[PDB]
Amino acid sequence: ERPTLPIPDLLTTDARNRIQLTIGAGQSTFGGKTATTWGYNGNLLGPAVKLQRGKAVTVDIYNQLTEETTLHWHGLEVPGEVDGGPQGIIPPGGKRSVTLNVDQPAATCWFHPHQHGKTGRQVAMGLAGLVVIEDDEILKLMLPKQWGIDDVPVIVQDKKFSADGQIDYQLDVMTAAVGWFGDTLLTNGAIYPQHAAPRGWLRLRLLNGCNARSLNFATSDNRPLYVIASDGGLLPEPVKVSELPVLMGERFEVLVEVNDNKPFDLVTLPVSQMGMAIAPFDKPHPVMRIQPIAISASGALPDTLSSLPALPSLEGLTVRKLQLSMDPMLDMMGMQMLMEKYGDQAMAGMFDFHHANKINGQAFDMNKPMFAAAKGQYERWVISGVGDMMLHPFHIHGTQFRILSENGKPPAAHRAGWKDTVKVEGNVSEVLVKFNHDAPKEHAYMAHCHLLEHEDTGMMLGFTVG
Ligand SMILES: [Cu+2]
Ligand SMILES: [Cu+2]
Ligand SMILES: [Cu+2]
Ligand SMILES: [Cu+2]
Ligand SMILES: [O-]
Ligand SMILES: [O]
Repeated sequence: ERPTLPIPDLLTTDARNRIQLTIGAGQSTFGGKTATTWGYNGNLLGPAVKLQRGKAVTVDIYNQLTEETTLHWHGLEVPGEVDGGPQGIIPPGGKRSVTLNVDQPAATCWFHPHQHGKTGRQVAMGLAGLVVIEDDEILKLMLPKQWGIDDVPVIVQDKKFSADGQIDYQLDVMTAAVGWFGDTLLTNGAIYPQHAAPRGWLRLRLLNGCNARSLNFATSDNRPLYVIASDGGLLPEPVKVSELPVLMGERFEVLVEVNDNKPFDLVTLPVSQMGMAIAPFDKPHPVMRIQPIAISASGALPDTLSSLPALPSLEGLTVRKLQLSMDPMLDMMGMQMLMEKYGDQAMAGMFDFHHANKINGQAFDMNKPMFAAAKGQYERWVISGVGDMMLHPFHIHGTQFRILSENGKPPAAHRAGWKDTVKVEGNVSEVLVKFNHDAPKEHAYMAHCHLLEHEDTGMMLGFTVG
């Protein structure tokens, strides 16, 4: 019998107007074997923090780990001071408080650690949570909204484990090149769970929370997914797709029809990324089973969802060029180890390594922001991965941007709205980006590749705003 899909608690402010998040180590069970894991308000993963546009929420964060961590609100438009990048250190056994002055549209964002050089490991150990932002607009739509019934978060992650059951994380020459990936897929921390969903429309809030693995969602029987939202919020209208690529750290919300009785699976399809199509990921891989039930639901697929502003005119905009690179020795050694271990299937569908990944010729330097961006002004950022064939989902803190061109082409319709991530893979991308909030040298915004092992080995830059 498949375990039921764990549903993260939807966390709102308490009596005192505060939200409390504890970061700690505990135990989880995978395939009948115990493993040390980390979680927010629990042993693994975390809650969904519920925020409202125009309202302030104070979060008290208690680090009960025996090492330093930070807490970053991925997708949130907040000042550098509360961004929780690598400078936002929470001492082990300590507490830091932040006030989130939420001022962006309804969206599914998320939160996770950003410890300098160790973010890959800290996510792999289990730290990730969700953010549900609501506004006046979205609540007027007749979208499915019964949390954990017909409005369901789906955090999809791979891991690998050693024979003793423990999470087998390493940042080594291979993983610094191609990323940390595993052979076991988790859905809100469970292996191939089932979710009982009302007949009618089911809303899934999908997060690719893998360190390095890209995903491609579809249904087992090829029924369509209706995309209603991306990283930064609602699309102007639903986009019908038969499959949905999702890069590391991206979110999409989809609606899917729930028939009367017969179950079906959400699946992920094999991707063309180095290392990611090794069995059992060489074939469609189940993510979770959806089991129809006959209980109350009234969610609908609306004809129109929202209104996007026009892209800003390109004339006069500051252009910033971000050249991603990997030391040729890392690229070659990394690919060699991958090929030697796994053989040709590692390419199906296609010297210190600790500072071998770079932007504009420089591995991340926490003490030296690369540039000062303007506040309240659209800029055009041009991000290139010409020079290697690794996947680089490029993510910029402090903003939700518009993609102008994604890796050689205009963005697909469902990726043309509000995004915090853009694909860079052997080509060049352009985003139109505005920062509404300040970030000083001491608490700078990060712009980085969200393949975490690249990030941890230097593919990140700091920038100030204001
Ligand atoms: Cu972020
Ligand atoms: Cu992130
Ligand atoms: Cu990268
Ligand atoms: Cu980040
Ligand atoms: O991130
Ligand atoms: O992030």
